[PDB]
Amino acid sequence: TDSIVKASNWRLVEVGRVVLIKKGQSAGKLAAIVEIIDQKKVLIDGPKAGVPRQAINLGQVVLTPLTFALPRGARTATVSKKWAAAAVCEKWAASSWAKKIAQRERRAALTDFERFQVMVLRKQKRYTVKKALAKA
Amino acid sequence: MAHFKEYQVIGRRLPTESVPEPKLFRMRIFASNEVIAKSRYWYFLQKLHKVKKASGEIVSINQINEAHPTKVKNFGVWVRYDSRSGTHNMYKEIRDVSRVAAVETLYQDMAARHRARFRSIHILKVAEIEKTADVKRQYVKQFLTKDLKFPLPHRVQKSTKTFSYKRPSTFY
Amino acid sequence: MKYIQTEQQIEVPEGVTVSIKSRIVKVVGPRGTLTKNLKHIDVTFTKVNNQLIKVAVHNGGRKHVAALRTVKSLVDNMITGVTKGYKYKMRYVYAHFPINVNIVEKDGAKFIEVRNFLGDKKIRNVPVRDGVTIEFSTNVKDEIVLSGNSVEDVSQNAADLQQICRVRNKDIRKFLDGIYVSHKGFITEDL
Amino acid sequence: VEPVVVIDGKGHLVGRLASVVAKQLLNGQKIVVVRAEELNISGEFFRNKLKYHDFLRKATAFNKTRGPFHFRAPSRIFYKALRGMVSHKTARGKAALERLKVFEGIPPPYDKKKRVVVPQALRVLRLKPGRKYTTLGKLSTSVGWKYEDVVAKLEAKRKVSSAEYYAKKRAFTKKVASANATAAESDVAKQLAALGY
RNA sequence: GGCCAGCAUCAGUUUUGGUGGCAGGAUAAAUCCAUAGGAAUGUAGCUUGCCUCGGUAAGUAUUAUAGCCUGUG
RNA sequence: AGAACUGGCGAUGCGGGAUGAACCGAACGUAGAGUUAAGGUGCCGGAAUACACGCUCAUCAGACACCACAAAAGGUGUUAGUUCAUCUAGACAGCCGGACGGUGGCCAUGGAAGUCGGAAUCCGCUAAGGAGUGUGUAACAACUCACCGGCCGAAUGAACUA
RNA sequence: GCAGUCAAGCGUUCAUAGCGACAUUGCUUUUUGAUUCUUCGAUGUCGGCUCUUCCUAUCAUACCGAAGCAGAAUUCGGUAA
RNA sequence: UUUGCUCCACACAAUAUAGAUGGAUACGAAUAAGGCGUCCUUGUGGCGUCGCUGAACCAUAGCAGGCUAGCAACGGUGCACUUGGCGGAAAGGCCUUGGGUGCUUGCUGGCGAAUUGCAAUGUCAUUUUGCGUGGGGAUAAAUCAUUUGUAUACGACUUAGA
Ligand SMILES: [K+]
Ligand SMILES: [Mg+2]
Ligand SMILES: [Mg+2]
Ligand SMILES: [Mg+2]
Ligand SMILES: [Mg+2]
Ligand SMILES: [Mg+2]
Ligand SMILES: [Mg+2]
Ligand SMILES: [Mg+2]
Ligand SMILES: [Mg+2]
Ligand SMILES: [Mg+2]
Ligand SMILES: [Mg+2]
Ligand SMILES: [Mg+2]
Ligand SMILES: [Mg+2]
Ligand SMILES: [Mg+2]
Repeated sequence: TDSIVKASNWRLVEVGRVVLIKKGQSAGKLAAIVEIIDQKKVLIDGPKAGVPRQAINLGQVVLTPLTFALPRGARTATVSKKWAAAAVCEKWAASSWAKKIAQRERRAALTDFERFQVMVLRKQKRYTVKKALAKA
Repeated sequence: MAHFKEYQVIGRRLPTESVPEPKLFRMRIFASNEVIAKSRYWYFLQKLHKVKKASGEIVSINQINEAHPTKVKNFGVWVRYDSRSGTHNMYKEIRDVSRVAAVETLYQDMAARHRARFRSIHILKVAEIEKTADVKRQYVKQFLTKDLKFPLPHRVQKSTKTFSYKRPSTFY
Repeated sequence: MKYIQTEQQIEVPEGVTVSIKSRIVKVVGPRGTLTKNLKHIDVTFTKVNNQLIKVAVHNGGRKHVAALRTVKSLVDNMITGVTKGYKYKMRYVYAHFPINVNIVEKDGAKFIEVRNFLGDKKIRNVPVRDGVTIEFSTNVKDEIVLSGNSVEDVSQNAADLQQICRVRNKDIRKFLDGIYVSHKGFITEDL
Repeated sequence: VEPVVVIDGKGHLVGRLASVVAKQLLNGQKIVVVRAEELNISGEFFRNKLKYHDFLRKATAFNKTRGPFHFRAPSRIFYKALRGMVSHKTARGKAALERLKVFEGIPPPYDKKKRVVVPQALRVLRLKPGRKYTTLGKLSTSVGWKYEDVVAKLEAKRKVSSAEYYAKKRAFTKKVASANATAAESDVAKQLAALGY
């Protein structure tokens, strides 16, 4: 009886939208859209992570699902204050996306002895998991 | 010609015994380096006053940095350019954080839309539009609306590897 | 210019439900169900308040934003078809030879038969598209009426009937014989 | 890094896919292309049909059996692009071409193998939205390919069988994921997570 | 003895990284801090009309329960 | 086809222009290493399916000088501009109402009343009406538009430039 | 040789149904010239007969648009070899 | 047929390799949308979650992986078998039943390794063929010559002949 229309939720280019830099001097740090210059350009600020206030191409960043309240054009001090108040860093670190990034960094940081230990532990866990699967 | 810097260039029309201390003419030149800046200064000075580089001298050249390079501004740019069949004055509007970025955008846009090379363009004036509703171009007006939001549909991620195993998605 | 956002509104009356998957629209109303595939336009649908659907184009050029209003008109015509219906009345026009229009069946296909058009011995057959109902109207001389949910199918049937009766090898300013759409409106009166 | 790479050609921008395949073949990689009838060409279907008719009118005047051969099948059209971009008259190019197989649909040997895509050749990733494009199967049928319908029938049958296979695999994967969700609060799982696994 | 190599320490040529200390500019411009003055894509408050929680639409209000701009230091 | 200055080919390989006496780069003993020139870097093919801002969709697209062709004239295709206009004291478009009187204004014509033609280019009522924008009449009569209105409510129109 | 653009005029009225002055932009290489690059230790020099193929600037046939297309006839034009 | 032919198994020989050196690891569809999990009123449904690449998943320790002693658990895996089903697009593969036997690094022990000398691919794969030894299996044609004329320059074709 009621109309059904699929939402198709997009992440929005907006003031307060949190982005992740994928290329440049930041290369993996979070910033906030201070304001929108053009359809392809935004002024961003990353004071908590160390990203300098800069006009950046939208193709140089990835929009995150994280947004916090921020007035348009807010200077670096205001951006840092609102960022801390909204606890953007904790919200990001809780996401599986950041968890995947940290996991791949840890795997890259593993040494040869740690890889051997990973193999041994994986075999130990696999034994129990296969036993449970057979019991099921 | 490259990523642009703005220079103040002050030239003298070299003094003589009859006329010491000439009138010290200054301009703001957008150029990628000081050599090009001085060349352009002498080009425009030869367009304006009876003087040439041989009969004058550059008193000073100073790079002018943006006062607020991290404040988003709307710029009105008045240019004069040569097309294939004539000369035309044009006014355009560019949103950016600095005069040099706005001028680079202006040169890119003029090359893209009018095939006007650097040699064919004169920057008559660049001035920040301080007040909204003095912006008279729609392609800048539409970015001045309150609480401006827009999605980025059809995100195309670049693959690092030749082959993918996932049949990727363009969600954003 | 690449306008940032362009939007159109689609009012949904009380008896109508619009189911919009990715770009497949199913409009259901008192008169039936209409379905349309719009995967060729790249628009975005959003339900606002169960009586209003917004259709939007983001970062769209001139042709894209024109197709946006085209989409809005198409969905509006779907809703109109399921609420009021669409009916086209065509008149038979002839100077000497009376045009004989009937409904016949050929393996259960419901053709419209045109005989004696300009005295032709050829018999013209126009299949009736599914969902279109043909009625030969009384109280008006030489009127055929095509009724249905889809304005597209109704108007295409009327157009086929009109085009099958085109005059050849004659000054069509003088030989005005044919079957011409005289009225296009809705099945329900004054809705 | 596979001994054989199977590319599902659906929606794959025949020229860009062919460039990828030519480079892989010349570098020594065995490539098997399936579903060539679902390859895409940018531009209107009428544009590409006119282009194929321009190709068709070219033939050796004194003997048409000598002239350029106009293969109609989608796999052979993709092969024509690939051969035009491989140095096929040399022994190295010939060996590269023997390193390649192109199929309409997905025949028995490869229907049970993994299919990959080439993102730099994918139509949805490359073409601007709204740009018109052609389907190789439709173009081939319009220019004389005779086996669109039988390929479609066999593809429907293969898709039914593959859907049954994937339903079974999804049930088994749900079971396995349930079993791995348990023993994730185990000490071994804790050490693995500390090490990043 | 001859043939083919490996390593180390050097020499000539060169290629590609990591890192330290200085100099200059508007003794960078910025950020930041302080301060003065403002308007708005007008924040809090206040006023008017609405009603399905409770907000909304229009006014007034220049920092207040957001901020921003310019000048100066 | 004939002169001037220079550089070249002849007499000259090499890299580039696919190919080519003359063009670009560079002139050459036999080798090694490095860097380049002109030219290039999807694949052929060595080298970024590089980055960035735009523009273009062509049922004959276009794709690097010499060089292997295209013009005048056009196009609410699309883009960006110039100048002048209308507009919340209601812009344009859309539907409906009016569109008079003096007046068949004067004259040429067999007849011509606003409307085959010349001149005169006026006002009263006027929100408004032209001695007339068209259709129609043998001339009439009659529809039609300029012009003004009723309804909706914010941007719109014209001539140009490339 | 063929094709455009402008539009003073023709076309009873009406520039563009069909035409179209004064001008002007082109295309073609089935004219004839211009040139002398190839061939003078030799490319058999007219035309016809025969036979194949190609082009389209389409005479006819197919389907159409326009007319100063009532019909008939005809004219202009489009896709089309 | 001067013991022929063929299939299998092993052994020994040659023969080369467009180029193995952990695993080609299987939905379909869409991309201005989807995958998965869950729930119900089973839908173009609600809810939750994921992506932002395979940077994965599986595998992976032991004289190139030896010989042995246990513990825990009835798992994992190899093998020859075996039960049944499915697969014709090029099926030549997929799934499955039961038992036997080997290994298990799931955990804890004991012994061995050296001298290839400071590296040398330091030889581990698959591709054909030959030959020998064992076992199983089968026991023809075609061409020439002759003949036919539905054929024909000659070849070829098309007929016939114990
Ligand atoms: K001669
Ligand atoms: Mg006729
Ligand atoms: Mg055939
Ligand atoms: Mg050295
Ligand atoms: Mg000469
Ligand atoms: Mg000589
Ligand atoms: Mg030379
Ligand atoms: Mg060339
Ligand atoms: Mg040398
Ligand atoms: Mg290469
Ligand atoms: Mg032109
Ligand atoms: Mg001879
Ligand atoms: Mg001869
Ligand atoms: Mg033609």
